[PDB]
Amino acid sequence: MDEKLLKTIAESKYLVALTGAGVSAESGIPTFRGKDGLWNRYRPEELANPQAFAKDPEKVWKWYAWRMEKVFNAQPNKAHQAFAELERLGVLKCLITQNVDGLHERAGSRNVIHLHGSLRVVRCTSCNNSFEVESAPKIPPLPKCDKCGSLLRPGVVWAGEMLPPDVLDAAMREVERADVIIVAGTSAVVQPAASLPLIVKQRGGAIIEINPDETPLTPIADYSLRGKAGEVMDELVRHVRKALSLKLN
Amino acid sequence: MDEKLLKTIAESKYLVALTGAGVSAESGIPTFRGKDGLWNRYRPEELANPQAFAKDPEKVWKWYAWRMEKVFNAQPNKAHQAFAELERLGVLKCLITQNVDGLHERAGSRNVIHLHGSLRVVRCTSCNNSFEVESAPKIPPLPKCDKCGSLLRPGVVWAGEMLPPDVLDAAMREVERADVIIVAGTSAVVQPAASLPLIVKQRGGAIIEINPDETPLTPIADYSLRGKAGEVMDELVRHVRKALSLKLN
Ligand SMILES: CC(=O)O[C@@H]1[C@H](O)[C@@H](COP(=O)(O)OP(=O)(O)OC[C@H]2O[C@@H](n3cnc4c(N)ncnc43)[C@H](O)[C@@H]2O)O[C@@H]1O
Ligand SMILES: CC(=O)O[C@@H]1[C@H](O)[C@@H](COP(=O)(O)OP(=O)(O)OC[C@H]2O[C@@H](n3cnc4c(N)ncnc43)[C@H](O)[C@@H]2O)O[C@@H]1O
Ligand SMILES: [Zn+2]
Ligand SMILES: [Zn+2]
Repeated sequence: MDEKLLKTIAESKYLVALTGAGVSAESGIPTFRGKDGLWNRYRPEELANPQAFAKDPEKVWKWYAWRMEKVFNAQPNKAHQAFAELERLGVLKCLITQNVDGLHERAGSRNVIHLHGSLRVVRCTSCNNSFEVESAPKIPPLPKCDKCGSLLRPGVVWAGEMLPPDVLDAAMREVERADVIIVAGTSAVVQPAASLPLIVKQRGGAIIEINPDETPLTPIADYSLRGKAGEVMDELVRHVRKALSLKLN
Repeated sequence: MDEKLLKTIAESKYLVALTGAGVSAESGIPTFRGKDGLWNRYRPEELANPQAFAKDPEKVWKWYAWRMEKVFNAQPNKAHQAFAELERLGVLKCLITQNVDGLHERAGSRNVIHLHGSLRVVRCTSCNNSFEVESAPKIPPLPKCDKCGSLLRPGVVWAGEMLPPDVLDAAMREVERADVIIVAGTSAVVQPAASLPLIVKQRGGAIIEINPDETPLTPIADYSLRGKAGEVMDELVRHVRKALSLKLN
């Protein structure tokens, strides 16, 4: 919490944010690399594989239905709320997220780019069908397609796969027009997201990183808040609404 | 703070609110009875008079022109913000305001009964014509009328006049269901509005009054928060958002 930090956020011309699983952790959703991620002694990187779904669809789907039921009952925590607020007040123009939970929209956020897909999405492993669901499917019985009849999968992006074309470009646009970016709850490793903030930094724009841990992005972000996105973001937006009251209006 | 108050708000089955000009002060819009209310030494009550209008329509329109000029440029404050926030959260079911400015909707409120008219509206004194301006009117020239050509007026309500159409019945229905009503920045002196809360109260409902001063409503309010609606409404809407995360879900 600094005057310059605030002045920066306050005077943004096109401020954007990039969120990761860390931002939802206080909502009870396990991160991807934290100890809270171990599911049956499995690391997330061992199930979100395109091969793992092939080696054994049963196990992977159990993991997803399990995650789904959790995200579908979870409540958007303070951090989510703060970003939703920062967009209402007009400061934040766009929110880029790697999370697949709809915890941001549940806070109210309008302009949201889902780089890695959504859990509400279930597309086909055979045809071109895809739909949104409301509940987690009791997994014991493997999900089949209501059309061409075949195997269904989580409408999310796995490693080695490729994120929706249009989506990355829309993001490439936001950060290519942004002057300031808030990077919260992400480990600064998985690409091509990690590279997004570096873009702003290249064009001169400013970076604000919110993370309890030091990350390979820290060493270059203009400012670096050491805490949980819940507190930081909330206490932050609180001072932003105050700073927002100055000049012409 | 007080947890009992919070519980009441958080657990309310149908909460509604009655606001007054006290909720638009911190936006720079004077109240009806405050020291800031005077205009050319005239008092509001003695100018927003249907008689005072016929007696000298040029002065009264000059006054309204001046007021609109302010409102059509004024920005919504924390109280405005907060009432809109509590509506998105699903707690505030309806907001009944006596304010003729349009700040509540601006902040984002959706369900708003405008008890006393609108400065955004101009209806004719004879024909049944009535439009909605978006900018202040040039005062030297009195308004026309693309219908019968008679004098035009602000679409508001003056003393001794009737309230807009189904308005009173609407608010009458709201408070006849309301288990909790928040009454912010109104002097609880002018009828029939000052009665709406009494309705709730004689039904075993809870009245949370918010006003820097003591009013004829104060001694019957279950909670009397003596402070500016800007700060009181902000702190309160925050506690509630959080506390709104307990039990079963
Ligand atoms: C497969 C898939 O859907 O894709 C995922 C995921 O989108 C992507 C990146 O992972 P991501 O960086 O978002 O998750 P990670 O598990 O890689 O990183 C989460 C970050 O959150 C931080 N963190 C934990 N609790 C926090 C809190 N309360 N507030 C703020 N930060 C906290 C933590 O220190 C860490 O850097 O790779 C994965 O491949
Ligand atoms: C004709 C017309 O325009 O109609 C009006 C108006 O709608 C109605 C009632 O007036 P109303 O009660 O709404 O305005 P009033 O001017 O009568 O009262 C405003 C109240 O707001 C309180 N107040 C002042 N500043 C405040 C702040 N920053 N936060 C919270 N409260 C503050 C103050 O103490 C006072 O009781 O009568 C008038 O006839
Ligand atoms: Zn299919
Ligand atoms: Zn007319």
